[PDB]
Amino acid sequence: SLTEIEHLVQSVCKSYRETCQLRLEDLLRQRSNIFSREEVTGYQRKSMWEMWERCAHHLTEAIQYVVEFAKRLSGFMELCQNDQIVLLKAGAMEVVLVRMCRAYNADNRTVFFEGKYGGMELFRALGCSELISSIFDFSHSLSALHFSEDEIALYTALVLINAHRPGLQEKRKVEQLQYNLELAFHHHLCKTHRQSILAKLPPAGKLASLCSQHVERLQIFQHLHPI
Amino acid sequence: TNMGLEAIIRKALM
Ligand SMILES: CC(C)(C)Cc1cc(-c2onc([C@@H](CCC(=O)O)CC(=O)Nc3ccc(Cl)cc3Cl)c2C2CC2)no1
Repeated sequence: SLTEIEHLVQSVCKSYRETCQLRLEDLLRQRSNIFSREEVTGYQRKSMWEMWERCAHHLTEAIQYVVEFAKRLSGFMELCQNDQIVLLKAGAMEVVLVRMCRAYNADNRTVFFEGKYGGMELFRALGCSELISSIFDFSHSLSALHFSEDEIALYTALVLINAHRPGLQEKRKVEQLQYNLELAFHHHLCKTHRQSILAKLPPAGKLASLCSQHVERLQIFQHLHPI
Repeated sequence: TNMGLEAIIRKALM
């Protein structure tokens, strides 16, 4: 029985590694490669539109990698199209917020953005300081718990595979997939003596919702702005 | 729910 659970762990971690966007060692190595005060000023001089366009392009890209993640989770493609959409709609952005913590450097409070690391001030042109500060605090809180790759991979699978999502057709098919992931994650946390980390997670719902709202706002108003 | 994410997600499933 153990070997199957350990196989499902390795299956979820494989699915995650292939869809991670960047390798973690790449993000950690690039931490030294930091934006200059001049390169910061370049980003601060851009238009609100141009800076939101870039960030929405990266959010959109990130959501497409989570769909590739879900597609490789055993049982998810067996679900009906409606359920796949309902789960990804309700889960995708929170998996992005969680995946983002890997590209956050707690030492200097800087994030990987378009080839180098910089601080909150890199995003002044979004005129959303409170939102920026919150996504930074969130990434800081997950960074400080030292979530391994395995933990992120299993946790983000459980953010997606949730049978409580309003609008599901095959609830029982989703519960079977969720339960198997809970077994697997529970076995992993026991082995590693990390049972208690999910008590210490900051809440992500409100932040994900705002990030989704901003992405939609830019789709809706594209014709008021250049191509 | 969000239509904008629905659109992104529908595209990526095909
Ligand atoms: C403006 C917001 C609210 C930060 C939304 C946002 C995120 C992104 C945004 O840019 N690069 C990224 C990726 C790299 C994408 C690539 O080049 O392949 C790195 C990251 O995780 N940065 C990161 C990690 C933690 C924080 Cl707190 C901030 C950032 Cl920028 C993102 C995230 C959507 C995935 N763009 O806009």
